[PDB]
Amino acid sequence: EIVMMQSPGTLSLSPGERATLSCRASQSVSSSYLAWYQQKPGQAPRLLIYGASSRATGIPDRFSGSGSGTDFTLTISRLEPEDFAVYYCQQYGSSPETFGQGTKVEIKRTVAAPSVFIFPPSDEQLKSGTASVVCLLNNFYPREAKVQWKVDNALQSGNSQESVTEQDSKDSTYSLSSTLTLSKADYEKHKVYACEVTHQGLSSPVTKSFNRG
Amino acid sequence: VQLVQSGAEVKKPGSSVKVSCRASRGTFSSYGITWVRQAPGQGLEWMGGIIPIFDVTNYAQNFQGRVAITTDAEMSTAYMELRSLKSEDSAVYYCASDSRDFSYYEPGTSYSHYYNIMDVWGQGTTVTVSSASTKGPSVFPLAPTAALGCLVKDYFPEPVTVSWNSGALTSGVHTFPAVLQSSGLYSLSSVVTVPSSSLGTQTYICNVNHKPSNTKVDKRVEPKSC
Amino acid sequence: XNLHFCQLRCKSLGLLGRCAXTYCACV
Amino acid sequence: DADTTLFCASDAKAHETEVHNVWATHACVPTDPNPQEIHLENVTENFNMWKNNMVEQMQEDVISLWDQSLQPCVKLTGGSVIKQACPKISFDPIPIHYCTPAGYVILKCNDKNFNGTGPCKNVSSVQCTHGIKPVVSTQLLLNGSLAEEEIIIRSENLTNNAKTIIVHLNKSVEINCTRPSNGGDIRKAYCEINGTKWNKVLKQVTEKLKEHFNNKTIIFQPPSGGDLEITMHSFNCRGEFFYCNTTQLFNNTCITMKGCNGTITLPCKIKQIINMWQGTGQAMYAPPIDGKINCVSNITGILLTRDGTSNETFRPGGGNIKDNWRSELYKYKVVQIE
Ligand SMILES: *[C@@H]1O[C@H](CO)[C@@H](O)[C@H](O)[C@H]1NC(C)=O
Ligand SMILES: *[C@@H]1O[C@H](CO)[C@@H](O)[C@H](O)[C@H]1NC(C)=O
Ligand SMILES: *[C@@H]1O[C@H](CO)[C@@H](O)[C@H](O)[C@H]1NC(C)=O
Ligand SMILES: *[C@@H]1O[C@H](CO)[C@@H](O)[C@H](O)[C@H]1NC(C)=O
Ligand SMILES: *[C@@H]1O[C@H](CO)[C@@H](O)[C@H](O)[C@H]1NC(C)=O
Ligand SMILES: *[C@@H]1O[C@H](CO)[C@@H](O)[C@H](O)[C@H]1NC(C)=O
Ligand SMILES: *[C@@H]1O[C@H](CO)[C@@H](O)[C@H](O)[C@H]1NC(C)=O
Ligand SMILES: *[C@@H]1O[C@H](CO)[C@@H](O)[C@H](O)[C@H]1NC(C)=O
Ligand SMILES: *[C@@H]1O[C@H](CO)[C@@H](O)[C@H](O)[C@H]1NC(C)=O
Repeated sequence: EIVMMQSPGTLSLSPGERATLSCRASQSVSSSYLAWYQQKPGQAPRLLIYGASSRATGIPDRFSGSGSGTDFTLTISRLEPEDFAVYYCQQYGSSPETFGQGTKVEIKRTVAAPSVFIFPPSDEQLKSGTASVVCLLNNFYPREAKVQWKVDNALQSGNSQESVTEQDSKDSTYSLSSTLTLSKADYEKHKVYACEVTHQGLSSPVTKSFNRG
Repeated sequence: VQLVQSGAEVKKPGSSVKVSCRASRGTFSSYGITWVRQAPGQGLEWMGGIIPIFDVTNYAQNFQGRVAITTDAEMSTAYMELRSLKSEDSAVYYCASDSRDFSYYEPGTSYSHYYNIMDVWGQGTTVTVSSASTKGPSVFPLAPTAALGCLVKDYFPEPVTVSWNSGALTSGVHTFPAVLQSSGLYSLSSVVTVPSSSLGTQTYICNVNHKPSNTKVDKRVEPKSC
Repeated sequence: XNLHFCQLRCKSLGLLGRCAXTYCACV
Repeated sequence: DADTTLFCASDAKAHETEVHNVWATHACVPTDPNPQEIHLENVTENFNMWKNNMVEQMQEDVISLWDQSLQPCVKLTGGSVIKQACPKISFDPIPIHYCTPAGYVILKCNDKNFNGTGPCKNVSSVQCTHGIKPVVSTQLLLNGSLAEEEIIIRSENLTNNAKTIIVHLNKSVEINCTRPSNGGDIRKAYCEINGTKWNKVLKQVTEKLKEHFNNKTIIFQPPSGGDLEITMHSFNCRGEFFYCNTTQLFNNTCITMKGCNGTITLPCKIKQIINMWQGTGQAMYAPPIDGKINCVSNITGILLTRDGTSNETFRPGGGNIKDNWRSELYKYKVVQIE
């Protein structure tokens, strides 16, 4: 098959500026057969470019597509608020018609710090099966941020689930929430609970905590 | 002209699903169809497609031997059967055909591009392969500028719709995506920030709504702790 | 026609392949 | 008798963008003014519609008309997959006369019931011929000329079942094929044929085929399978390729008094991926244009094949486009005065 490595994974720009995405092919492609897609996380993808250079039906003129052989490029003259999304390239000359990995056109804004809060389990919840500790990271740019839960200075591994919001439309920042899953016989026998955030907008690691009760 | 998908189907491990793709007008005669999927939090994944100039139908090595693309007699509706389902096949299945089909003649565009260009896309057939059944969610409050939220836990299937104080609080509201758990159920948390001086005059309620299991919970989140 | 393919086709139906000019015929 | 350069003899206008006129100018030339037709006295000339090089001259020549004006977007010969241009064209065949050069004249069989191979009594001699519309089609022969006394059966070798049999009718039956406007698959079209007129002709044909097969039985079945071009009525209607299902035309059910009579509407479709009648290969064209597409043709012939005790089953055939021209050049022949 033909591996299609796009670059980069995330393209941080502000509206009005020029965006240039690159789709490189592991082997050569029949230059006349490469297509570009766009998926705004929420609906279905759609065509922007076919044949490496031919625009799809009804796409604005700001979308320029070019390239040949193994070196392809999707060019945007000026970004608009309806263009910050994921972009894909596809060779469809010699099957299998493989896809790329993706490229997120992100809003640059500036660097911001995580508004971090922690939540102890509900009194309504502990009456039932489990305890669930929650750690809220709010209004922070950029995208990458890591969390490691700790209980009594123990490095908990394999007990959490995470999820992030799509870029806030108004403020262009994210929000993250990890959740530690504990049975109550493992929650009442300890005491200290703390989530640890490590971000570049922070000069050093940050911690919020509580004691049981 | 747009393509009509099959409905969202919940299947069991070891079963076989067949997605439909009906076209409103015309046929798939000249450029054909192509099937694509997207796993949760992943990229696109080429399945197969009909190429009617060569009279061939091909798939990939990940899906060959257990994936078959068919059509009607006049190629107005095409199908995709996936024998032997697995949690790895839990994804959204798409459908793409060419717009140069029907439409008319464009002065205008190139018709010596015989490969399907895939510009008319489907609605999306969300397919969930699980061994679990319809369970109602539990709404536990995340009690405490200040930050508060509701915690929707253990439900099946997606989706649930959370909205605060009867659609009157949307400023700073974050509705997080669901996370499939070890149990096989779903959960998500809806949170929001407020002014700290409001935790003592304004009551905040979240209404969780799950329609598979006719559930409606308007929880009241309140502060105070030790 | 392409006779080889013509004959290849008409045996799908269980018939023999005949060139009818530049086209394929089955009996 | 001889075999010479029989030049294309036109009747075209040097200012029409219609493709049959923009090709006659280059290959054909003006027609003979007052064409000769003196009745040869006490003459017996042997003809063979299956050997007259006028067929070869035309087939080799009509190919040029399609290469010049009907370029497909993509050609798919063996191996190479060539591409070029697809300009939509104005298409309506115009007649082509085949005059002979000096030293040779055309003998024209004026018999009414001559079948194609043998002697003609009323032999005349002419310079040009009557106009020949270069209509490429299968199963049914369109916009030709009718027989003059009875329906005539023409076959190079009746026993050789693989040979196509030509039926020349003595009364026409119009066929009106139309791709309607918004009144919706733009690739979908239909043809109307008068059932009353047609079945009366089929009955006459059914009665005629008895005389050639020892007064036995007749059955008209649909083709077995294979390429659509021969299993369906294929023809070009104003730059558009039509394929029409003729199951209702060859229906043994309607050759006593039953539910015939009514109009016969054939489900047709417009193919872009068609098989080439030039040679081996397939081509691809563009989707149709806006508006109405109309073709009121005249079924002047039928191309039939045989399967070959009693019953004799027939099938709508064709395919060999040489036999299309043999339905119009059967009454002509080239000799030599020097
Ligand atoms: C055509 O007429 C000739 C007359 O000499 C006859 O021998 C021949 O069998 C006829 N062929 C057909 C097909 O009727
Ligand atoms: C010979 O054919 C011509 C065709 O126009 C016809 O008018 C003429 O009557 C025929 N000859 C005889 C002697 O009948
Ligand atoms: C056509 O020829 C057939 C014999 O083949 C005859 O029965 C019929 O009357 C003729 N009709 C006309 C209009 O010449
Ligand atoms: C017609 O074909 C048969 C074999 O099917 C052959 O024997 C015969 O010679 C052919 N007819 C003529 C006139 O050659
Ligand atoms: C042929 O059919 C079309 C569409 O039904 C119609 O407009 C036209 O008048 C018809 N022509 C004749 C001669 O009946
Ligand atoms: C078909 O032809 C018959 C006789 O030729 C005629 O009576 C009838 O009116 C025709 N049908 C139509 C629809 O005109
Ligand atoms: C013609 O119509 C009949 C109706 O039963 C159908 O079975 C057949 O497939 C059609 N022919 C073609 C070539 O599709
Ligand atoms: C044959 O004729 C009958 C009688 O009208 C009709 O119902 C049927 O549809 C026809 N079938 C075909 C294949 O033409
Ligand atoms: C037959 O002749 C009519 C009248 O000139 C024309 O409109 C029609 O296009 C022709 N049909 C074909 C198939 O050439």
